[PDB]
Amino acid sequence: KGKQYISDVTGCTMVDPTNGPLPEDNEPSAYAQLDCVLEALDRMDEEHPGLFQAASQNAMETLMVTTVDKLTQGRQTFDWTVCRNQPAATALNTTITSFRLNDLNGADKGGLIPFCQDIIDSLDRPEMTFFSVKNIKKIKRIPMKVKDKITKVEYIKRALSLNTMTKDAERGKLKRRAIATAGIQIRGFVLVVENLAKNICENLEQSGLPVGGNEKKAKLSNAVAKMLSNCPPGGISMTVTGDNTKWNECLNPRIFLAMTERITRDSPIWFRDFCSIAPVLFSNKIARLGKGFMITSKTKRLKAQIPCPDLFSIPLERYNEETRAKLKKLKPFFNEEGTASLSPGMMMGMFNMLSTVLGVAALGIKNIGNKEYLWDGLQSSDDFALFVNAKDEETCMEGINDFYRTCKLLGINMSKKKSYCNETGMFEFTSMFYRDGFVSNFAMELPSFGVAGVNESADMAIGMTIIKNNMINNGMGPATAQTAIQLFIADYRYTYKCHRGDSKVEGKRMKIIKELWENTKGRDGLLVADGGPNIYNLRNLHIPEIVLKYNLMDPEYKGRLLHPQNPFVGHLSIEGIKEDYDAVSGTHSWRTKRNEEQCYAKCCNLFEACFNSASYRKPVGQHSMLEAMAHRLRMDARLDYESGRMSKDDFEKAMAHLGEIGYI
Amino acid sequence: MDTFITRNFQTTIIQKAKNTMAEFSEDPELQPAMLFNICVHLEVCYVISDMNFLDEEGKAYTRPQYEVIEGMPRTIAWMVQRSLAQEHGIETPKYLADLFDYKTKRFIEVGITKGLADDYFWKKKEKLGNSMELMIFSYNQDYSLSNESSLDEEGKGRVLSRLTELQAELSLKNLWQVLIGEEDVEKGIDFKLGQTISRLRDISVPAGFSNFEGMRSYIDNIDPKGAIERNLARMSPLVSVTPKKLTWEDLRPIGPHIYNHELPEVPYNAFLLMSDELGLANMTEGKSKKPKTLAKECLEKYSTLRDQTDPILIMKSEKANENFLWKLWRDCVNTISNEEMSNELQKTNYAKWATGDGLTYQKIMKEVAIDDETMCQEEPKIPNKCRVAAWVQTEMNLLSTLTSKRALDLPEIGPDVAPVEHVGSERRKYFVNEINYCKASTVMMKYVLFHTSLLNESNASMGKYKVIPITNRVVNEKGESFDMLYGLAVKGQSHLRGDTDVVTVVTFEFSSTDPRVDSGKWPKYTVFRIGSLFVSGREKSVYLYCRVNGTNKIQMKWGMEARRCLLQSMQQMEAIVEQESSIQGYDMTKACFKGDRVNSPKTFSIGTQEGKLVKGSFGKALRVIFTKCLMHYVFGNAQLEGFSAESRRLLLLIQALKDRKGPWVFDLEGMYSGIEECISNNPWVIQSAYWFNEWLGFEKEGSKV
Amino acid sequence: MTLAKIELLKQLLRDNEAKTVLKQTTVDQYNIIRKFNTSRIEKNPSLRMKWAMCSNFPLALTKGDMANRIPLEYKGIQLKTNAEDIGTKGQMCSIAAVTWWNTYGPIGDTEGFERVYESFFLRKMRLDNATWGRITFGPVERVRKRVLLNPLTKEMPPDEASNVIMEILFPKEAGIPRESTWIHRELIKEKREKLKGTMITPIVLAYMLERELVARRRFLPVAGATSAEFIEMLHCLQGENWRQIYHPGSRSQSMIVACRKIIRRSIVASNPLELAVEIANKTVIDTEPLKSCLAAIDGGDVACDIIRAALGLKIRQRQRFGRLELKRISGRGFKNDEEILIGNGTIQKIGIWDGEEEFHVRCGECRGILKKSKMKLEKLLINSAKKEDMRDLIILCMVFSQDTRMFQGVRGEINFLNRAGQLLSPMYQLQRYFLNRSNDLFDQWGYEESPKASELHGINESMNASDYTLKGVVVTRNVIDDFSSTETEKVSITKNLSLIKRTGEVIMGANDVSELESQAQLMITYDMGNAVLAGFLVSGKYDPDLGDFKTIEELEKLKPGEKANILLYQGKPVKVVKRKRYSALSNDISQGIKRQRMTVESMG
Ligand SMILES: [Mg+2]
Repeated sequence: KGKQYISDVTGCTMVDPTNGPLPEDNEPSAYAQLDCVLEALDRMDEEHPGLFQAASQNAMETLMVTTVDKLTQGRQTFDWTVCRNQPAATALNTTITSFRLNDLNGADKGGLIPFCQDIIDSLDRPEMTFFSVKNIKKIKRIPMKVKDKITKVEYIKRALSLNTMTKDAERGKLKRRAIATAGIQIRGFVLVVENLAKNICENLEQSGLPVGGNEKKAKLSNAVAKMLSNCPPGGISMTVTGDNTKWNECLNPRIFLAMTERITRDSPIWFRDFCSIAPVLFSNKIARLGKGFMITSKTKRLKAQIPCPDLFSIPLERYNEETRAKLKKLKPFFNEEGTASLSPGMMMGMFNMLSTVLGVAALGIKNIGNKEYLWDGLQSSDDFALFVNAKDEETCMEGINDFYRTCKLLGINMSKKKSYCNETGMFEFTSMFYRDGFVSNFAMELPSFGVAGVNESADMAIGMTIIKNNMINNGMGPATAQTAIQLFIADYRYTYKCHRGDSKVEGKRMKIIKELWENTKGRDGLLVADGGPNIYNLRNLHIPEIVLKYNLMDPEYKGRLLHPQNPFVGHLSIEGIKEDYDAVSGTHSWRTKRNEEQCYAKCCNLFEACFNSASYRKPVGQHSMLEAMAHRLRMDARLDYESGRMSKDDFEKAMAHLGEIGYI
Repeated sequence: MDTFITRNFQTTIIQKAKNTMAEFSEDPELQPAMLFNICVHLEVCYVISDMNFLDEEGKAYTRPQYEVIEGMPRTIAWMVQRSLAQEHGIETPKYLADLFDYKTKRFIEVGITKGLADDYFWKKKEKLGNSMELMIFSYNQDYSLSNESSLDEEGKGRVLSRLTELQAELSLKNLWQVLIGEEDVEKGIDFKLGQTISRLRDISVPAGFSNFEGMRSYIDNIDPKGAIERNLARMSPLVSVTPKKLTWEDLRPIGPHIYNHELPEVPYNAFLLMSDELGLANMTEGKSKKPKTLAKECLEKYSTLRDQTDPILIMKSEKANENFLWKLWRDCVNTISNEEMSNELQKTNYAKWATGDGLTYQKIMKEVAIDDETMCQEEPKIPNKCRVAAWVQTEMNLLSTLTSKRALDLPEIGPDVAPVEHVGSERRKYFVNEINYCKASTVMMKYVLFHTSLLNESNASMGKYKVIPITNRVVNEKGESFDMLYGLAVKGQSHLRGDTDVVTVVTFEFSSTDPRVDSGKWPKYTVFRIGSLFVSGREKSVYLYCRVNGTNKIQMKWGMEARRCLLQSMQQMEAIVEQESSIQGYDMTKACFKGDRVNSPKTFSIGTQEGKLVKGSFGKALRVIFTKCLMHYVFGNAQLEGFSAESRRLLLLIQALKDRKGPWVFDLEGMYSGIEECISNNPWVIQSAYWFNEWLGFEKEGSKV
Repeated sequence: MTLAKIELLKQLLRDNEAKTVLKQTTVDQYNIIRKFNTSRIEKNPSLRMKWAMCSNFPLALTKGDMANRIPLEYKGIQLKTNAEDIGTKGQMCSIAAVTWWNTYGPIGDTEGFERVYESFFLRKMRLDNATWGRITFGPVERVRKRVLLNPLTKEMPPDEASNVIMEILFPKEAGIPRESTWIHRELIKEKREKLKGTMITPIVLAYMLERELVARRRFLPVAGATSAEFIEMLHCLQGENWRQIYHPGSRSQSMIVACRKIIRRSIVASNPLELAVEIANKTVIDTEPLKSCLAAIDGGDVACDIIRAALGLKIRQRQRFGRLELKRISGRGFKNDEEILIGNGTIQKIGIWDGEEEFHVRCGECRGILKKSKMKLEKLLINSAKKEDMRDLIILCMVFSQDTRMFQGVRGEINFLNRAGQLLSPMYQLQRYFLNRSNDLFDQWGYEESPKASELHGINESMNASDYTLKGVVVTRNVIDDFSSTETEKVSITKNLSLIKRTGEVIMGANDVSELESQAQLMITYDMGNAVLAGFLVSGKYDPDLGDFKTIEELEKLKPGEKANILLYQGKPVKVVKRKRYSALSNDISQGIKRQRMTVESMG
């Protein structure tokens, strides 16, 4: 019911529900009025002096320091060069490489601002050259890099495009939904906007600093107690347990652009423009559609997948009724290249902090028309709980109705089927059930207590630390923790074929474990990986078993296990020692075999090998790595020659090689 | 940056730099880089002007040789410069100087830069001239001095080392690159918007705005006052929560269609038999052996059943080929009993069609599909709407009872010294005492082991057909360990690298229940009569239930994690005990389970008979909870998740009704429809709906009284 | 080994991509280059490990004399192999080989192992020597606080710890020792002594020392002892419905007393700010100036916060008022001057707050929420910790609220001073007057009907668990956790030592320091160690006239004043001069400031 037009930049069909007709029914509505959103944000600013300015300044200062490598953190990202989903590091380095071919060298400048500037610039280049994977049949399918080109419009579509899939392992829902991932072009801007939103929402008491562990219980208890105290004498306080489903489909990126503009009211124009790019790229987003439909004939026992670019090449009469109607309604927004323009709404997980800020702004109205009720609540990532204090149940229901209608004006829809109300003192929030001052969070599935699959020592340390952390945070009781220890030890013994030497189990490693069982006098000092007895209990979950058994180890067993020069340890395998678990180095500290990639890999491996410090702490310098490598190699060769560790011919060869490099 | 300045510069330098910035009306906070540069300049100047004095003869040695002029107000510095020039009879520089050298009686300008020292030296000389001497130092260990005797080695080296240390510290903090030299310090972080992004911004504004500049101005200038109130007044009154006070009468039975006797009875669809299971037992010393050898030995003990080669079909489901399934079973037996050690089936071609693998459609290129008018899209298959079945209640009754055999064994943990671990040990002892011997534990262990074997063999082999025994290790009260063989399975073409495609599994499982007793429970099973047994001197027929099923690697993995049911079944109980332990000081585990001097044992309402509710011990409720978790695992799918999630709301509403919290519902039929859309064919969901209706009736009666 | 290094460097240089990346990329940017990896980490780690452990040779063995000690096979089991490899050109091995090595193999030497891993052994010593008590199964009152997870040998900011570890483990790459090495010279030397004679990989030692030196703090619920010794064992001591008694087997107090003494000395004299900063930056605690540990901890005591504000440092924005810790929640309050008559009959002109406001209030072990309007207290909700804390919190909140009832409740006089003999503002005088006479405003405050509710219960004027509570005072049998969103916003300092926000609002007060004396546990003083590369000063560029560079031991042979060629940090060839004396930039800068100011004064 909004405004339908055609995007001149991309040619897609755009829909604008913002500032549209007010809803006339109880169906979901995206027609959020801008003036109402600005009213809510102005109220939020009034109740929190200088929170917007502080958050904007903090976000700007953190952005000035953030580097390009920060984009390597996250999950699978859309890669335009291959139009696929690839890890963040893969997509980032592919984009950096393909930008060099286009004379966009902002990545080499370090900081995130120049890289994002080059990302913005890339949208203007008349063409776009990159390296694409091409498979040749030589019969073997060999993939290689080919210098491919795409004109401007296709590149813009790829940059604005959002890859899609079906969310997996989403318990509590009968039917599935669509989860989406974005490319590298919007990653940095989204990062900055999310940092700004988090800075805002950590101060808000309704949302609170995003709480983890048992801070949720404290938040719920504080909210209930505060509301009950605020309740007038002889009045009634009612809690609404609310739940919005598909509430991100009625949230408009234009509204979020307005919120970003309002939040940064007093900031340099450069940061105001920088923070306005994620909403801009989300309002013009393109939704890549799955992998197509499959049509089969059973009189011929044939099947064939129809790629999405060819959805409408088949008469609609050859689809099932539901798919027929879906395609018939999708035709207006279908793009010839196999995508559908999706301007309104927002996919899950993109703007969580910003949406929470909007929800808290809705909560902070607290009243309508100076009526005899006050409402306040908690908001977090699509889940909200409301509390209304009034003088009777009728007035509380009037307040709840007013809150519902007000939320309709901001694009926030609450599920009437999933939301209910009762007297204050019993409710639920973020799958956490409060009742009479007792909170019963029982929706966090305890992670399967099995080996983390990194190596024996590290796996044992990780498992014990995980059990202890569960005890500390998730209210795990003593007996449950002990049973968790037992289950983890069972899984650990099963995975690594390390059963007690006195057991009757057989295997390749178990024969040697049995031998060690009797060849070793001190039997309680053996690590469990060596057939030793487990000695972990609640009290000693924070001390490595290598230390825990040091005094009981036999004189030779500790030496063998703790032999300073043993072959099962390599320096390059220590990168993951930190990420956090506390352990020790020993024969059980081995690594797994490996199942511009190799260029960077080998260059950095050599860099670390020459200087063992680069692995631990960032090196410092204002010169090429090659010259520093050459100089340190010269010093090493001279030291070896002086100390007799190297011969005259070896040093002569080293100097000849260095001159070949050109540093003599 | 301010942290860097504070850490690396004294408060005096910061104060002097701030004063200098204030004199020029430059805000240090808005231009931190300029403040840092001024601080560095002051530091280097003061360092240079140290340890240098003039003796009586006037020669430099270590009255000061150097007098600092930088760092004081503009007026005071100008007075100092003019007074020095007049006293020493030297021309007063037109530009304020930094230091003054009495030995040479000259004005010295100190500067710093990031680039080559020579370039900055030339620039400064051009800007100021030769009227004053020029010392320039650069961060790259290079410098330019007009006179080399002005500064000895020590001073220049010290300033160079300080600059290098500052550079390294800045590089560590990722601030050196952000840092900008004095030439560019009078700037910001430039970020210009292009053309395409500018246009996209222009075409992404709400209705009523022509460009983004108009939107920016509107948000910056106009103040909204009563916009929410203005819009609520003109909103239609049909937009409302429509609240309605909830009452016991409003609550009604869920899924009334489950009482419709026209619908078919719910069939048994669990992966393996649970209450009807039969396990051939072979007593062993405890030595662990390969599953193939265990199955071979168990079959060898029961040679009459193994050698049975004439099937007596009892009922073929709808389409299963009796010949295919029987020949596949015989192939399984022969493979298990062969002298080889590989478990792969020896046919590999008959098994291709017996399992139905060969009856798979052939992919064709999309073009032929487009041109072929007879290739359509298969209509979605909707789950059948079934009614309550009497076998789910029987399974619930049977699985939550103590047996003579326990299959649950867990590792040991270190001794207990603290009292807390002692109470944890006591709680664990009671829990495992009331859970070790229940049949649900044996069924759970069997499921876990079978799924582990399935996943291992799927990883090992993909394109061949393998035999996987359904095996368990079961220890009884006397401490005897039996190997229990519950049947065999043929795992077929697992051409599945992902975790969302079907892998065929044909399961042949021993059982003693007559399929004709409850014909409506086994419409998916082709069952033969393979023999008879004397369990305790009494004859019992031995049937073989055959069924073709499918799995996914994710299903096998999550089956491997059925053991967490145990955890789920203890946390709960622990909480209960904790509550009691909170009510009265001493630990209530002993009191809760079997009672004590001053507390009778805890009891829970477990079921009913003839419409009268029945109570049971804490252990019985424990077994019921464990069986509930096990059934949630066994019958878990989208339907069960949806039903549980949607019925949680009704449970909480009923709890609010019980406590007299005056609950309200904005719409009740929507919630009821959401709950009832998940009750189609899952046995556990339908039985849970029946149980929920029964409990709701009991709760209504309790509310009446 | 360097032979292989140069060979592989040449091999890399063979292709042009290596040549362009190596020369184009600097040393600093290498970090980014490190993160552009495959990112092909396993999706199912546990399952992949289970599958790998069944493979014949899943371990990547090293090449060396020790590795070859492992038999080719042992009693049928093929421990290792001689097969060639393409993925890494290495050798593979079986876990059975690890078991054999731990069973039959060369016994190594273990003498420095305990010293290297002394932290974990100290943890086990604390556990072993501890004594246990009894369990209280009743509900426990836990409080959310920031706590240190494990004990530390010494607490430094991350940068200081990183520098210290760099100094210890890597004698090379130690250019221009910062103002942190001579601070921890004893620590550096003891670490070097303990870590000499050990062949353990340097990166493992670096991470271990980082754990042992960098403070790890987290917001945890604690009940009772908050020292890291108890926090490490928190998983066993604490519980939602149980409690246990546990007895495990410094510079902070000295810093507190020093800061309080500095504040007391400065306040008495005019222009306290200048005197305070002079004493602060001229102070030392046995090895270091005050700006060595003040940055180590975020915030702290009120005196420490004031001193940090006087210096250049960041502090928490939490408000302090006597013994009350206040965190604002919402609302804008305007401080306007107003003339109010006190119950004594006198009239005082004081600043009153206009506008509703709310605070998370803490005092001792008591926490609560106070909502107050202008010249009135609206509501106060508190937990139940202890009688004294309840009384103090109630009195201080009533004083802060500036309710007219408190003003009417004044019966004595307000003319008190401090230990220095100074007249205080009416607010603090009223606070002291009410604290001294607790049963003064409570009697005339008024009573209210008990908070009829399931859990909200009232507290009488006697602090006993009885009905008929004070007007607006409610006690909730719940947990109130507060003090979130620590921004450390910018704070200005006035000449009177009273901290203020970005605007004119005042957060900290000079008198907020408690007038308590503790002497000092350390030696307060008012005015071979150090580190490697400490007697040399960078001067000039490479200057290839010296040819190759020289090592530290070679460097020490040179007499003072000789030029040497050194590699600074990750390369950076520079020329240095052996220092003939010991340098101190702070002393030189102070002398320069003194010369400048004495010049100006003499001219004046
Ligand atoms: Mg909810």
